Amino acid sequence: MRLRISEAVVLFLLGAVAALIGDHSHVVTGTTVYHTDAVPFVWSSPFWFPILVGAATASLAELRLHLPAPRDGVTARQALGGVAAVVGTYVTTALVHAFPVVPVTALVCAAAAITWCVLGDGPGAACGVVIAVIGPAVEIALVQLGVFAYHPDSDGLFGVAPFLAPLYFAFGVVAALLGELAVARRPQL
Amino acid sequence: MRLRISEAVVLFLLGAVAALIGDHSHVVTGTTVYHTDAVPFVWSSPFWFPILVGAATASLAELRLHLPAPRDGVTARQALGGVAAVVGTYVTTALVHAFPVVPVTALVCAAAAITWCVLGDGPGAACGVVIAVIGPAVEIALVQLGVFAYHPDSDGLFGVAPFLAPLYFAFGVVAALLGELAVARRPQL
Amino acid sequence: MRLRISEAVVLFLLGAVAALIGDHSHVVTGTTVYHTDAVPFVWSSPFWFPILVGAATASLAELRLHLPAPRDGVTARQALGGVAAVVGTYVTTALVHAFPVVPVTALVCAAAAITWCVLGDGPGAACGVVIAVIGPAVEIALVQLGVFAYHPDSDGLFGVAPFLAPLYFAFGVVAALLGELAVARRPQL
Ligand SMILES: CCCCCCCCCCCCCC(=O)O[C@@H](CO)COC(=O)CCCCCCCCCCCCBr
Ligand SMILES: CCCCCCCCCCCCCC(=O)O[C@@H](CO)COC(=O)CCCCCCCCCCCCBr
Ligand SMILES: CCCCCCCCCCCCCC(=O)O[C@@H](CO)COC(=O)CCCCCCCCCCCCBr
Ligand SMILES: CCCCCCCCO[C@@H]1O[C@H](CO)[C@@H](O)[C@H](O)[C@H]1O
Ligand SMILES: CCCCCCCCO[C@@H]1O[C@H](CO)[C@@H](O)[C@H](O)[C@H]1O
Ligand SMILES: CCCCCCCCO[C@@H]1O[C@H](CO)[C@@H](O)[C@H](O)[C@H]1O
Ligand SMILES: CCCCCCCCCC
Ligand SMILES: CCCCCCCCCC
Ligand SMILES: CCCCCCCCCC
Ligand SMILES: CCCCCCCCCC
Ligand SMILES: CCCCCCCCCC
Ligand SMILES: CCCCCCCCCC
Ligand SMILES: CCCCCCCCCC
Ligand SMILES: CCCCCCCCCC
Ligand SMILES: CCCCCCCCCC
Ligand SMILES: CCCCCCCCCC
Ligand SMILES: CCCCCCCCCC
Ligand SMILES: CCCCCCCCCC
Ligand SMILES: CCCCCCCCCC
Ligand SMILES: CCCCCCCCCC
Ligand SMILES: CCCCCCCCCC
Repeated sequence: MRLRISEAVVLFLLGAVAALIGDHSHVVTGTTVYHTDAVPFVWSSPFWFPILVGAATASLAELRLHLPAPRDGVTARQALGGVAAVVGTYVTTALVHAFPVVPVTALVCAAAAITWCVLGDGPGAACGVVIAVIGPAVEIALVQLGVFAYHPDSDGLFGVAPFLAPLYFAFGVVAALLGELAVARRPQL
Repeated sequence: MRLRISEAVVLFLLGAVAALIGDHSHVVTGTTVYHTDAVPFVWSSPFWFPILVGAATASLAELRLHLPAPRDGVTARQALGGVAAVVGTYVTTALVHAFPVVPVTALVCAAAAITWCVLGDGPGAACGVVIAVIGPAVEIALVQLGVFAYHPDSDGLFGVAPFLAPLYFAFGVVAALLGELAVARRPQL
Repeated sequence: MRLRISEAVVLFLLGAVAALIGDHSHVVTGTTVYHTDAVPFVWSSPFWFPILVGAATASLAELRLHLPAPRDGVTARQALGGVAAVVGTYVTTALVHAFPVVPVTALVCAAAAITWCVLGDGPGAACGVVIAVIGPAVEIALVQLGVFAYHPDSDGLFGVAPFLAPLYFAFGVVAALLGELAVARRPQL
């Protein structure tokens, strides 16, 4: 792998912590409800939820490093900005989930687009597309399995929120950037 | 004209589509209600609404190209970012229209200002001023004519929402940028 | 002092006006209620509130100029952008104050972080930390004294809103930038 172990671990933990904050926001606003109770929870989430997102974070960062021309100019400042953007957008979906689907989804698309405009490149966008498909698909399957459910005003995409698509896209863009940063910030001559 | 026909057509369509999304958001949140019913509607809007905004988009882009020193460094990335900002702000007004007028209007002014800070120049700002006057004036006239109405908590500017002023301003700034892009993206040596 | 008197006065007034807008937003949304009535009010605020914030604005700008390496490239465009960001974030706290504390506080942290990412440096961040401690501490004392109170869904930090911490932080970052601008914009050869 191109990531060092320690790097993948930090990325995993960063993904996990951000996921717990965002998922807690969804639960406490009634954006989503879990139905699973036999599993251990971490905060408001089943233990495997932060593992999945943390794994996805390190995985997408790794993936970027196998795509052409990882950018060596990427900075901690840019990375902090992208994480903030993704977290900000995530918690915003909790706050507006009960509003009509068009302005809500459009708002999140706007945030995702601006995030890419400021920070993303072609391969970054590609990583975003990959998770923008896989993320919602996994959630649809879990909802279909009765593991959790979305609020009725927030379930238009086969039982899950349409905002998940631009939300995951922005996530993929930033995770890619994070992988670029992991290399770029290594000690230099 | 400085725009090519094909360019003006794309700008017109971009304006029209964004307008339909934003106007639908206003209707479905109860920000506005139409009273006209004898005209054909496109989605939630009278057919002439997207024509007006699309026309205004191409027109403002054209106008910029007659103002001093159109910037040749303008990119698709910048343009996508500005459109996202304008659409994001537009749908946000639908979401917050029922809140008190001061924080709502201030929020939209903030978005408009930041949009200009990131993307606009002097002539861009001038295009913004032009539509920030004309836009709301046209709406005031239409409301006065009983064509549509704003929500009572959102009609303080002679029957229309005070947020229309910074919203149109941001629109004018980005449309100007779009005209700069139309020239800048032409095939080069 | 490094600031000229006229500069400190403009900064003071800018701070005062922005504070009045933000504080009015808090009062009118029920984010906060004043209990003091024997003092003259300016708009929705006791007269000393805008004095305190204006004083804090000029003071933090001054403070930055005693910290290492004030940036001479700082522009009016950057400064307008930062003020807009701080005001936008301020009024947003009024709009979302009744929502659950985690997504609300996280949203404001995100705005503060992005603001620093775009505009701040090390000493700027330090100014932010200084007021992110002092601001909320002063408010806690005033609330303890019964001078005003926060909404029950917005008082988790010893009686004041946890969002005050990232809000003041962003304020400190931008005020620092404003002090840099005051020097940088002086007439040049
Ligand atoms: C090969 C590595 C493992 C691959 C696994 C790829 C799939 C990962 C994602 C889909 C999974 C999560 C399914 C899920 O349970 O989420 C649901 C449960 O109800 C949580 O409910 C929700 O409403 C929240 C949707 C989560 C949105 C995730 C966005 C990621 C942002 C956090 C990272 C920020 C750091 Br750049
Ligand atoms: C010479 C070219 C023709 C000039 C025409 C100039 C005037 C254009 C604008 C004012 C017109 C629209 C009047 C109108 O009907 O709007 C109302 C109807 O109730 C729609 O109601 C609303 O609450 C929405 C206000 C519309 C805000 C428009 C912002 C433009 C953003 C979309 C473009 C984004 C791409 Br950069
Ligand atoms: C040495 C110079 C004087 C130092 C004084 C330092 C302390 C300043 C700040 C803490 C003071 C204000 C205490 C206060 O009364 O505020 C309360 C009263 O209830 C107002 O209530 C609220 O809910 C609003 C909290 C105010 C948030 C202030 C953020 C500043 C943004 C405005 C400036 C933007 C320009 Br960069
Ligand atoms: C992208 C966010 C991850 C950044 C932190 C990764 C931590 C592991 O990264 C390690 O950091 C060490 C200390 O700087 C360096 O000496 C190593 O070269 C580097 O591999
Ligand atoms: C600003 C958004 C408009 C961009 C798309 C304009 C489409 C018409 O633009 C045309 O694009 C062609 C294909 O690239 C070029 O060959 C032409 O030079 C150009 O006029
Ligand atoms: C950071 C916001 C403050 C900017 C305005 C400060 C006004 C006082 O600033 C003064 O401006 C004069 C006119 O430009 C200059 O001639 C002086 O050199 C300058 O001190
Ligand atoms: C070059 C400075 C970049 C700052 C990052 C800001 C992130 C914004 C994401 C929406
Ligand atoms: C720029 C905004 C485009 C996204 C709007 C899509 C609406 C989703 C309908 C389900
Ligand atoms: C290569 C250019 C990719 C741009 C994608 C940004 C759009 C995201 C919207 C959800
Ligand atoms: C400031 C260092 C350059 C690295 C670029 C990363 C994001 C830019 C997107 C155009
Ligand atoms: C960009 C979001 C995509 C939304 C698609 C909705 C599909 C609905 C099928 C029932
Ligand atoms: C140089 C990169 C510019 C990115 C555009 C972002 C648009 C933000 C508008 C508020
Ligand atoms: C920077 C914010 C300035 C705009 C606030 C104006 C309030 C409108 C009152 C009708
Ligand atoms: C020439 C400078 C113009 C700056 C204008 C930006 C402010 C818009 C606020 C609604
Ligand atoms: C990156 C290409 C330069 C074009 C500038 C357009 C917006 C900048 C506003 C200062
Ligand atoms: C920036 C928004 C301007 C608002 C003006 C309000 C005028 C009210 C007249 C009845
Ligand atoms: C170099 C152009 C900087 C534009 C300032 C934007 C401010 C955003 C603060 C969140
Ligand atoms: C990036 C977001 C981190 C901030 C969340 C903190 C929550 C506050 C709980 C009182
Ligand atoms: C020296 C780097 C400082 C970065 C601080 C930005 C984080 C603010 C979050 C509330
Ligand atoms: C464009 C002039 C340079 C001044 C920099 C101020 C903010 C930058 C933060 C990295
Ligand atoms: C970043 C915000 C900090 C919040 C701290 C909450 C402390 C609660 C003590 C009762």
